[PDB]
Amino acid sequence: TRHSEIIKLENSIRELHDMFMDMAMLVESQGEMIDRIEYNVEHAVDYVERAVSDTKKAVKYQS
Amino acid sequence: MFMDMAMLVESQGEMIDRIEYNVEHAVDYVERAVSDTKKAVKYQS
Amino acid sequence: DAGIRTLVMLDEQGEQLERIEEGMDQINKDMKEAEKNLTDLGSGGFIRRVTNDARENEMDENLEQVSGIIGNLRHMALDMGNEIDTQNRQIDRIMEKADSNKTRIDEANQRATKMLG
Amino acid sequence: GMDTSGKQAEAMALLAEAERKVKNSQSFFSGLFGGSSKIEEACEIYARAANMFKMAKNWSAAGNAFCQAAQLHLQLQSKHDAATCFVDAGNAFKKADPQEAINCLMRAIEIYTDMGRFTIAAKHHISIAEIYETELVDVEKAIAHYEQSADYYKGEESNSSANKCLLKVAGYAAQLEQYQKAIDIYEQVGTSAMDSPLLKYSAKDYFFKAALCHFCIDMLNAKLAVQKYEELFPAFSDSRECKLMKKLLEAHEEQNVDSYTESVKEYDSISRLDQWLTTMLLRIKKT
Amino acid sequence: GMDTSGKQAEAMALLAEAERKVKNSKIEEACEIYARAANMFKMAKNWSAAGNAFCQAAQLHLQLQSKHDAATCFVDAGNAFKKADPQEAINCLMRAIEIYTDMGRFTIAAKHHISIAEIYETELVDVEKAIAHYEQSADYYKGEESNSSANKCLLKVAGYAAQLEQYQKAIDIYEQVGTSAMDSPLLKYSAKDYFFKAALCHFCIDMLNAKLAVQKYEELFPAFSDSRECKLMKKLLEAHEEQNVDSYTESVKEYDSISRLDQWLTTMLLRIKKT
Amino acid sequence: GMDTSGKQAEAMALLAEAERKVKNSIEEACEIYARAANMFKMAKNWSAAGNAFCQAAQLHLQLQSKHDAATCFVDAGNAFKKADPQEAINCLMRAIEIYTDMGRFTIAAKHHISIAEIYETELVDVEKAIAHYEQSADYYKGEESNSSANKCLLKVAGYAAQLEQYQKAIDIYEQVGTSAMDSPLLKYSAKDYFFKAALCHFCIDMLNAKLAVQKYEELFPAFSDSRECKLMKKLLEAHEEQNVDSYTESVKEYDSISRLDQWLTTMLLRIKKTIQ
Repeated sequence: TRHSEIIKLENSIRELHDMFMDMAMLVESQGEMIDRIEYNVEHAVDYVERAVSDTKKAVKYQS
Repeated sequence: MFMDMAMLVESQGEMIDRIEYNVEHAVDYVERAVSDTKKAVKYQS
Repeated sequence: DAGIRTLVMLDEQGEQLERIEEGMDQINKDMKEAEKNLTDLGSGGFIRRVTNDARENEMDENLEQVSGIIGNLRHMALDMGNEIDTQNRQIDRIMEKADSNKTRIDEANQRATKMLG
Repeated sequence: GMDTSGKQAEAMALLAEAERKVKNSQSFFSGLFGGSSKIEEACEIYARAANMFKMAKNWSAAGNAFCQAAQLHLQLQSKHDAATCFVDAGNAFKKADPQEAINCLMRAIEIYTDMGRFTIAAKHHISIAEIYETELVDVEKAIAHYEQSADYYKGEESNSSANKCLLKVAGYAAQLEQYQKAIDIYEQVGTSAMDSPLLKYSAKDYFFKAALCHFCIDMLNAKLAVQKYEELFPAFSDSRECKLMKKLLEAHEEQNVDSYTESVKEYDSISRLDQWLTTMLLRIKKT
Repeated sequence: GMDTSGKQAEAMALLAEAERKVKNSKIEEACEIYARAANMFKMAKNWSAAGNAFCQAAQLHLQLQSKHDAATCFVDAGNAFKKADPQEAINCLMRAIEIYTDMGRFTIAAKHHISIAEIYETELVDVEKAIAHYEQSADYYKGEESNSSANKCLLKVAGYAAQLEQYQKAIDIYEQVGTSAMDSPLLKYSAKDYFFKAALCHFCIDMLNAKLAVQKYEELFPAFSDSRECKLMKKLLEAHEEQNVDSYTESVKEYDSISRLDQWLTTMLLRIKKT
Repeated sequence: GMDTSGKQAEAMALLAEAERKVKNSIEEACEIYARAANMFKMAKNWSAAGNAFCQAAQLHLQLQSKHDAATCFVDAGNAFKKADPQEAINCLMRAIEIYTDMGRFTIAAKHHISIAEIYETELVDVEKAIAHYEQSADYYKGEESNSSANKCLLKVAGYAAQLEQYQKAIDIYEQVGTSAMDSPLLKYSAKDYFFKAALCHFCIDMLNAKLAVQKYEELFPAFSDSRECKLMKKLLEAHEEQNVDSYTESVKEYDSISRLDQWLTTMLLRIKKTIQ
């Protein structure tokens, strides 16, 4: 009985370990990915604002 | 390892919040620009 | 406790991620409509009993409790993992969209400057 | 170091130049009708002054420049940039002068809610409640702001965020010795959270608190509430919380203060207790 | 089934009408209508014909003044052909990768490189061919500082080389990745495993130098001693010192009792033990 | 292979074309420069790609463009990162200056962190790394990003204890631990920081460490139950008797129960050496 219970406990511990490593690596990749999107969207919004401001000033200069 | 996972997840969450704020600003400005364009095109025509 | 906090805050992150995806789709649709309009403008025990004694009991009982808790963790932990996977995909799906959006305005602006002269 | 003196001197010089520019703007407009180019340029100088002052660690000057820019650009009918600068003041004066940040954030909230942008207003309300809580013990204003933010979030259908606001409100209200609101909020959130896959694991905890918050009222209703909760959430029985409550009830049923204290000490030894739980247990022990 | 016939007929009719319209300024409308017809074919689920129409529409879009649309249509055609002639999908995705690289977007190019390598290895038996694409993607990711993707590609190529019996490349990659992970505050827990794998590969060359290699790993990473892998491998080497088959069999059975050994590890163990 | 020679020749041709276009005297020249630098990057000619990027950035900044100029400056900086660390530092300093000018403090803090990283890893310099990390921490704390500021302060305190006086380490560890105790999720780790602080006090004198540990134990009751508290009490008692054997036995037993950071090993070796 000792062998069965002890090996069961060890197997459960190992399973938790492996799956936690997998999930944490996935989280790291996701973190890099979100870091990228932040700058992407910031630059997009800045450029659209700049372009539309140019549009307003040009159209008002012509009218 | 559990304690180690925690703060990574928290940082991801806060950073998501910042992105969400930026997106709301962008969409609001886009809607306002659309309204202005509609006004200009309708009144000039 | 750390496990539970991780789960709840992961759920919140997923909600926020869905919200941003919806907002981005709205932005894309509005941008396309505006551009088109503008173009149209133109288990029995755990320790052997060598001497028995009270000391050998609590030990075993502690182990028992330990085992039970471990069980819970398994299910708990497994569940959490699933969530992350979904988020991964959704996160990817935004970049492309957003990227395309950005590209559009660029060319649009370029066109807005080329028709004039 | 050189940073303090140099940044201060350059910022004062630039701010004086901006003041002269705005002074001459009226004459330019009267004599030539230049439009708003002068005013926009002055606003640019003022925003730059505020940012440099922020770099120079002089938060008061940066906040004053931000407020001036907010006022000037609001005078130009640009309520969006005016609200942006009002929030700039709210976050700059936040540390230099919390009170000014309060009114700045109220102004920004009013401007934003004028357009129906409820999420930003709720975020600002949460920030203001945090400002009230961190420095002042004026709990009532924090509760009001949290309730307003929770109502806004519920009106936006964004669940799991109004929930946290309601939990904060209930926890703070329970401290004021008004238990009905705390009991109702705790039970409502617990019953909502039973059915969620991810949140299920946490649901039990809420019930615990409610029962403890139901304990001060009287013993008998606490017992019957325990029965009601257990029948609805049988897994609750497995948790140590039910065992601890049963032991405490048994000890108190015979005025056995020593057994109650020993059980509390043992439970704390296994897991450290929270200040809120410590206070609630001490209040109960008074009887 | 009625649905397949109905969708096929509808998509055929739409493409025929699109062809008539284009045959009748006109380039943009032709491209759009061909895209609609190819989409309807995709809903009809005739993978070969749908992909052929999609690639023809992509070529016509190339005839039109646009690059991003061209690349998107190329990748869509490659995906459609994914369940068809691998050569056409490979060529279309290679052209899309070239077009993407020309704009400087190396990340999507590396992603497409990985995808084409995956289809090459899974569909065909050529592994060395997939090695080149894997290495190119790894180089692109390393140049862009995406350490995780580069590590994944390096691990895959090292495992393939180890299977191919090029133990030197496998050992170099395994050692480099293991030490890099050990340096990082995170992922350190996994580092041990890499070292262990290297030892096995190094054992293929000889047994005497395996002792020196394990001692070097031990001194470089003391924690590796407490790992069950170190105990198992030292026991296996000591048992192999004497020509007794039972000892290592019992050791591997004991280790396997806890966790099931993977196909690669089991194959490597059989290869070492049989000789 | 064909890649090297072909891309190099095309890059030289494009550079000459852009130089001729500017010789006519403009955005076309910048586009040609960017494309040539990209091809150089594909060619693996890491060096001289940052040169073309810097030239394009200067040409674009000539026409008041600042955002894309900063992006290309950062691009050239990272390109030179491996080929030439010093020019990477310079390009990143320029980008940091411009970004701070527009007030994008998060970008400036990230670039400062990268500068400190490159300074500490490739070159040998701690003071520059400490200054850059402190600047990034100040920027983030001004932006109220608590986690990043805590990380930077912890790194700075660790390095200061490693080489500099212990007062900085004492202050940073005490502050971080005090902030950490109240946090519900982070409370469990608080002990660690406090422990570290105490050890630094020991490097000065035993009595200072004793008073510091008494104050910490009073402030944090849970710290009394920590195995760390028992270990320091035993070590202090052993040191007070000039008995090195007890010191060694306690250290060995604690290491046997749990492995060592190799920082605690250094501090314990320093303390043991001065037992006399």
